[PDB]
Amino acid sequence: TALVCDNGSGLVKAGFAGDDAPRAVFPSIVGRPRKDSYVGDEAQSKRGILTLKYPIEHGIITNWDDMEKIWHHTFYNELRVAPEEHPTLLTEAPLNPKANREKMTQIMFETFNVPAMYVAIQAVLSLYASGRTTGIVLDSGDGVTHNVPIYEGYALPHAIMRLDLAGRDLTDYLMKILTERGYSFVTTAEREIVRDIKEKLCYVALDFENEMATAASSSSLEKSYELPDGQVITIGNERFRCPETLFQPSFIGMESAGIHETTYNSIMKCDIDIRKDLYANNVMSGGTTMYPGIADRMQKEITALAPSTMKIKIIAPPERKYSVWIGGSILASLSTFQQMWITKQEYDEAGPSIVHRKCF
Amino acid sequence: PSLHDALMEAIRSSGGRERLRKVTTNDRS
Ligand SMILES: Nc1ncnc2c1ncn2[C@@H]1O[C@H](COP(=O)(O)OP(=O)(O)OP(=O)(O)O)[C@@H](O)[C@H]1O
Ligand SMILES: [Ca+2]
Ligand SMILES: [Ca+2]
Repeated sequence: TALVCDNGSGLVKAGFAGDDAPRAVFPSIVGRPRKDSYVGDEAQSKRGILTLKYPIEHGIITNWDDMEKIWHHTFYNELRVAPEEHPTLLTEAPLNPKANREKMTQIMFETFNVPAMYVAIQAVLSLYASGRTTGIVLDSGDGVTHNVPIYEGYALPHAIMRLDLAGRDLTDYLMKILTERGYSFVTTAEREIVRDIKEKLCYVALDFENEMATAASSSSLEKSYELPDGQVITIGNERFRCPETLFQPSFIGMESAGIHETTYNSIMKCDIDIRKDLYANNVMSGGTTMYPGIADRMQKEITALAPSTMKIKIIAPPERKYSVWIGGSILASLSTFQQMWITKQEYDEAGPSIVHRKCF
Repeated sequence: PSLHDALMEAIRSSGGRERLRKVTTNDRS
């Protein structure tokens, strides 16, 4: 039984290879008093008198001491396994620096004493989860958004696009525009309410101006939301104004291109002879791609940018907030993957840089 | 003729999430 640990900026996804979903999902946080430290949910359930730190920023591990606490908590507290008895598949962001993946390997072998391990690119695993080995993935989570074009299991690094806005920014923006409406969301508990409103009632409009006009002249787009204590508030055009930022980042002051444009730019940076297969295999993954309407809007926007004869297909699997993990669960449970593991024996001979030769 | 070729074929014919054991998620997102 190999393990699969998908470490995100906001959420850890962990479980056992061969399972259809992670056993444990919890915030990628470590907390200290404003005991010594609180990791994951016990830090979350104490979000009021501790200072929280995120060891992963924009998909990149930046605090290795707290990351070790996350990995320890994952193994012992969540999965209830001894890491010495299980090969462990880990995930990394696209373009993860060489020094980072080497220290990932070193900590797994030297600190947790895993018998074997592997590091896979997150977006590649999401493509695998949809049964594909060629395509272009839009991966949008809590801290970062990427376009990753992939040819037969290999990400094409020169064509990878990035957008430094994701779910946390959208939560903050929904907070901002709900307060401009007249509500108050200032406490940490109230921020969690805004995140829940975002995940439950927000959607992507097919056309922003048409939708704004509908919300201005009728109540047909308004939704009731019951707060935990009992009050009912009304959410109107904030429902689609918040995720509109993915297509128009200027709503939060970013002049970067929106996700339809990073997708098109990514495909255009690939060799012309694979662009046809990329256009027909656009796979959406990550929690921030869960908005209703996002596939239909991406289809409309990419169609407007691509040649008129190009077949455009957006694939948005219902499980895509766990697509990376599911792809790792598939990969690590395949018989042909057995020889791909980095073994502790291999690590002792070559050292941490073995990950460059075995994981690509 | 390559191990990578066989792995890619195995990914395409894996059945996806369909053939994975149904488990329960203790999801605290
Ligand atoms: N149904 C939903 N609608 C909109 N957003 C959602 C939904 N479900 C989850 N999210 C958002 O997805 C984000 C987390 O997704 P994910 O686990 O893919 O990110 P991550 O891996 O933690 O971070 P990153 O991939 O950026 O490093 C959170 O911001 C969460 O609010
Ligand atoms: Ca992620
Ligand atoms: Ca703009």
